[PDB]
Amino acid sequence: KKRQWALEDFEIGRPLGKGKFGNVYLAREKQSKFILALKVLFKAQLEKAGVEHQLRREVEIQSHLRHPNILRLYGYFHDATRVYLILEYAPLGTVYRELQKLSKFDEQRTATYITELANALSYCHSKRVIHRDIKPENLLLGSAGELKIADFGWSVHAPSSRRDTLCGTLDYLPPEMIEGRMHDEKVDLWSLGVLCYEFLVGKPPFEANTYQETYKRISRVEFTFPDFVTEGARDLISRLLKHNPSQRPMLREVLEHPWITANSSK
Ligand SMILES: O=C(O)c1ccc(Nc2nccc(Nc3ccccc3OC(F)(F)F)n2)cc1
Repeated sequence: KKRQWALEDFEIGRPLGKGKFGNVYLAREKQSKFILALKVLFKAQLEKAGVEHQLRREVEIQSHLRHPNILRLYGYFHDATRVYLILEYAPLGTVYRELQKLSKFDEQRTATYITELANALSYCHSKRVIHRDIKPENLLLGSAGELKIADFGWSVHAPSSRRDTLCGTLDYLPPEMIEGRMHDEKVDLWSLGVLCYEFLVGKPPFEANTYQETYKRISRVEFTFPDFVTEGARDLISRLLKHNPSQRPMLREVLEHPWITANSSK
């Protein structure tokens, strides 16, 4: 930032969670007593998979973003064996844990999260950063219960054509990404529809038991709605889950959607 941290500057605390790169810890900076989170990546592990350059992207991108619905990255440092990310600490944990708790969210809490997400993504898109990995496990909650986009591990500059070896769940990836094609900001609009659906239903709309058939359901956009999903909600999700990226709405239209405005507290 201006100056260079070391492990000895921080008292480390409770393990927050993760993960196979290394874990995330609550920590406190000794001199200021500032409370934050410290993500410990293992180097040996980053190099037994040559991901060292992706971290530099994540770090570079996330550190330059200022938005109340995006998790701050303050800086980083390393020693012999590992790298440390100094992160804003989000006190209420992941959206996933919350979703697991409530099983599903009401329309008011979904619309509010979608709004918060939409604002954060709009900001991202103004810098032509595209996220590409929006999902409950990557979204944290602030002290006021506000959604924060947390993990920028897969974010990248737009437009992009990468055939990134897609290794985790397909559940949030749009057709143009699973088929390995070129893609832009509209990726995050598809993911926003997947998320909106998952928030209301409790499961992502293309969920399946194998990767191979999730792939099929996505590329053919086969989802159905349980009876309890309201018309307004169905309408927004159908607008978002469009095979053709150019037919997906702009974030502005998401924000101005009657189902959003009627239910959003934000
Ligand atoms: O369950 C809890 O007690 C809990 C309480 C507070 C926080 N808060 C928190 N603040 C900053 C970073 C961070 N990483 C993280 C932690 C666990 C899983 C995934 C993570 O990374 C992410 F968010 F990027 F995915 N977690 C997280 C969890």
